[PDB]
Amino acid sequence: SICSTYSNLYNHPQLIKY
Amino acid sequence: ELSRVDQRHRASQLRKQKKEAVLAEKRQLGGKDGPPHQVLVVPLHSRISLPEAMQLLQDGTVHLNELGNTQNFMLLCPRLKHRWFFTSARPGDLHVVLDMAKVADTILFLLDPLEGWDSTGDYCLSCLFAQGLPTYTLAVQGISGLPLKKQIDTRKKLSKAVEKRFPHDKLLLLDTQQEAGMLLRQLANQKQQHLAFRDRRAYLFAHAVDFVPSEENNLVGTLKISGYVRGQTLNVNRLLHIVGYGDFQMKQIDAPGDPFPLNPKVLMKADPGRQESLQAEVIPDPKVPKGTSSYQAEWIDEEAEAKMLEKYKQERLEEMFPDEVDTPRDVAARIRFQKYRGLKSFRTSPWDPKENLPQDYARIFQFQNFTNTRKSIFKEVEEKEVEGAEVGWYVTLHVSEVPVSVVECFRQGTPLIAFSLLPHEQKMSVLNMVVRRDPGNTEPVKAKEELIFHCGFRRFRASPLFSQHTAADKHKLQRFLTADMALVATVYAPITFPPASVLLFKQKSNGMHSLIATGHLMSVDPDRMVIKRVVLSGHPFKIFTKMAVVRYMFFNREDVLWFKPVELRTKWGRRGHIKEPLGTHGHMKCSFDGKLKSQDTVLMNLYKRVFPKWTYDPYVPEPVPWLKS
Amino acid sequence: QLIKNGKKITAFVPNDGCLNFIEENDEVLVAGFGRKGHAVGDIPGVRFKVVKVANVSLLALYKGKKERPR
Amino acid sequence: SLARAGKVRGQTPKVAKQEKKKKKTGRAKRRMQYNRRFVNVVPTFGKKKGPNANS
RNA sequence: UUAAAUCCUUUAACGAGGAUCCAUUGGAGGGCAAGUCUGGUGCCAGCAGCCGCGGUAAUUCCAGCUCCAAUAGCGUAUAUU
RNA sequence: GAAACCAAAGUCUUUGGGUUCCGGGGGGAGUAUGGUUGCAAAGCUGAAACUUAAAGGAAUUGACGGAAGGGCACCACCAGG
Repeated sequence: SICSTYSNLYNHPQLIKY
Repeated sequence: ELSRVDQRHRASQLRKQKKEAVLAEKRQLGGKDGPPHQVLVVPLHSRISLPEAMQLLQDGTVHLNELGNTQNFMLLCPRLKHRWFFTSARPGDLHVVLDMAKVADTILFLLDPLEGWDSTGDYCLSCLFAQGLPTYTLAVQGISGLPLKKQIDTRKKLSKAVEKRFPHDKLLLLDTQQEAGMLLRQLANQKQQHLAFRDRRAYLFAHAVDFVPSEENNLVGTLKISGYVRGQTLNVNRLLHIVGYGDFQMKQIDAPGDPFPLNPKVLMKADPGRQESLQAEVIPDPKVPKGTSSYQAEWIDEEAEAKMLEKYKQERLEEMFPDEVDTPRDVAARIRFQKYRGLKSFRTSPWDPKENLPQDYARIFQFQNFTNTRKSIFKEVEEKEVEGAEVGWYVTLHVSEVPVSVVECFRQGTPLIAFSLLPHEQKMSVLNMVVRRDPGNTEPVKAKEELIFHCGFRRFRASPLFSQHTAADKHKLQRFLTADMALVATVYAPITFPPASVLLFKQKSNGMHSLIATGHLMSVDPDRMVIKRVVLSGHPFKIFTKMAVVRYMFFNREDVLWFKPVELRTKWGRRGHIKEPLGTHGHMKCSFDGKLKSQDTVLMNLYKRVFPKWTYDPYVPEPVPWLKS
Repeated sequence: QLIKNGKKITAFVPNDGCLNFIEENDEVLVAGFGRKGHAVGDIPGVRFKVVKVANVSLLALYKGKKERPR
Repeated sequence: SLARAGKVRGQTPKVAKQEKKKKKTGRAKRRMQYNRRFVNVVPTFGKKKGPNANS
C-alpha cells in the first residue's frame, strides 16, 4: 500500500515470427 | 608475400577484379539496357533565371514533356551514347523538389556569380543534405557577362563562398553550348553516389499517368502510371506506395513499347488472389455513541503570443532544472502521482517491458527478432531473383483504388513517384528515430507536439516522444527538444527497414513548413521503455547530525507514508531515506549519509512509463514556397 | 573496414557526442592516434582515431561550423 | 548499460559570449605587451604574483 | 607592361572612429609560458603524447571571463634527422 | 664504482697495448617454422604477429611481527566480600 502494485500481463502486440 | 613477379601477379589479379566490378556497376545507368540517367536542376538563387539555363542545356534529340507549371524534357545522345531525363525544381517549393530529389540520379545546382545562394536555396540545400544527396554537380550562370578583371575575382569569391557547404568541388560554367556539351560529358562520367533506401525498394518515376474511374460518383478508379523501373525487380504481389497518397495494392503490370530508345501492349502479370499482400494497417481483431469523535471512538491573436511566451519560460525553467515539479497542496501527491514509482538506480533497477500496456499496443505489430528478420528479407532481396519486371524497363502499372485528386495533382505539375515496399512495411508499430535539432530554427518544441515526419519515402503527421539516446533499457523522457543533443523521437507509424533519412518539420503559419530536426531511423520496437521523471523538492529546515526535518515536499501525513520507500537524494551529493512523518502537514524526519548544509535542498525522483499518442494521419498539407521573415 | 585492403580496425571518436555524427555504413577518414602503432592511454587496443566523417571534419561538426550530408 | 553520448555537453547551460572591444594585432599588441611587463613596473618584495593571478 | 593581355610599378577621382576596413590556431596541474576564478556534471560525459584528472570545495571535463605562446598563420597523423 | 665492494672490477670525457665472443626496456620465447646432428630423449642455429610503463640492481629507515624478553595494574587475575 506504499510502493506495491499488481500490474497484470495484458493486451500485448501481435509479434511477427522468425 | 615474396617473389616480386608473383606479387605483381597478385596486384594484377586484384586490379582485374576491381575493374570488373567498376565496369559492372557503371554500365547499368544511362545506356541501351539500363534506365535513363535522371537529372534534377535546382537554381539556388532567385536571380538565376532557370529557363535559359534549361534551354542552353537542352540541346542529340530532345523530347519535351509538358505539365501544368513545370517543364521537363528527355534528351538522347549517341555521341556520348547516353540517355538523359532532365527535370527542374524551384527551391522553397519543398514538396516538388524534395519529392523528386529522391528519384534523380544527379542533382545539378545552379549558382549566382555574385552571392552564394539565397536563404531559400540554403533551406532547400539543408533539406537535400539531410534527406540524402545523390551525385551532384555545381554550375554557374553569369560569369561570362562580366569583364575579366571582375571575372577572376568573382570566381575566387564564389570559391570562398561555396567551401562552407561544398568543401572541394569544381564549378562549371554554363555560358556557351560548348560548355553545355562539356557539362553533359562530365555528368555522363561520374562516380555514382548510391542511396541504400532507393536500392533496396523498387521505385518508379511516373512518365505518363492515365485514369479510368470505376464510378465517377465514387471518385475512385484504376490508375495507369507508366515509367521506368529503377530500383529492384518490380513484383506485383508487393504493395505499392505513392509517396503523397499512401500505400495500396496494384492490379496488373504490362510492358508497352519503350517510346524513346537509345538507338532506334502485351501484359506481363496479373496478381493472384492468394499471393497478394493484404491491406492491413493495424490488427483486425481488437456501536458508536452519538457525539464522540474518532480519537475517542478508538478508545471504545495575442493568445498565441502569450502561449509562445509561456512556452519560452517553460523551456527556460526546464533547462535550469531538469524535471522539477512543484507538488500541489490542493490535491494529494499520492493521487496526482498515483502512476509514479521510485527507482533505486535508473540503470540497474528492473522494469517489466510488458507490465502495463495501453490499448493502443493491442493494435500494433511486434517483431520476434527484428535484426534477423531484416537480414533475412534483405538476403531474399539481394541473393534471390523474383519473376517481376527487370530494371530499366518502361512498364505501365494498373493500380486498383486511388482518388481522382492524385490525377489532378499530376495535371498541376507535381510529380508522382511510386515505390513497391518490402514485406512487412504496411503494418503499423512504434518507430524510434534519432534526430538532432537544426540550427536554423530555435522555437521550443514540446514532447507531444504535433510534427510532420519525412521518414523513408513517407510523409505523415504524428505526435512523438523525445528520449535520451542511451544504450540502456530505460530511457529518460525529454520534455523539450534540445538544440545540441541527439534525441530519440518515438511515434506510431508504418514500419520501415533501416536505413532511412528522417526529417521533422513544424507547421508554422500560413501553410509554411519550417525544418526543426534532421536525422535517421533507429531500430523499430515497442518494447523500448520511455520513462518520464518527476522531481519533488523539499527544504530541510531543522538540521541535526545525519538526520533532518524537511518540509514542503509533501502536505499530507499519508503522502509521506506512501512515498516512504523511495530514496531521497540531494543537490549537494547526499543520499538519504524517509524515517518518519511528524506533523499532520507534510513535515518529515529523514536520515542521511552525512550532515546537510543550511543552503541545501532534499529531492526525490519519481518515474512512470509513457507511451506516444495515436495522432497518425498520412495526409500532409501542401507547403507554400519558403521565405524568410 | 579499410577500403584499399579490406582490413578491420578500431578507431576512437574523440569528443563528447561525436559518435552521434556517425551512422552505420559511413565513409570515414581515419588517422593514427599518436604513438606510431602503439595503444594510447586508457583505451585497450586502439591505435587509430576518426578524423573525417562523410568527407567533413569532426572538428567542424563538433564546433558547428558545417553540416553533414548523408 | 550506461554509454550515454554527449551527456555533459548537452546538459551544460548555454552562456552567450559577451560583446567586448577588439584586441590590437601585430606591432601594437607587442607594444602593449612590452609596456605592461617592462615599463610601468610596480616594485614587489618577493614577486609572487602572476599575470592571470586572481585572489 | 605584352604577340594580345593580366599582374607589378606610375597615376587622376572616391575610399577610417572603434556596434569597423572587427586575426586566428592551440593551450592555462607538471614537463612547459599562462587561474587553486565562477557555473554545470558527478569514475558519468569526457580530458589526458607521459605522469595523471573526473566517484559533490574538479587549478585537468563542458562553458563564461581572464591569461599565455606563435601569429597570416597555427594544429593533428605519418616517414625521417 | 650506482653501490655492495674491487690491488683490479685501477691506470676512462686527461676517453686508442693486441685480439675473440657477446648485450641493446619487460614479455611472446629460446617458442613456432626451416636447416642440421642424434636410435631416441633432445642438442645447435632461431623469429614474427601481439602485449606492456615498467621489470630490474645496489643501498637507506622501520608501520607491523602470528618475534622474543621484562615491568605495572582489583577500571587484570589468584584467595575471597
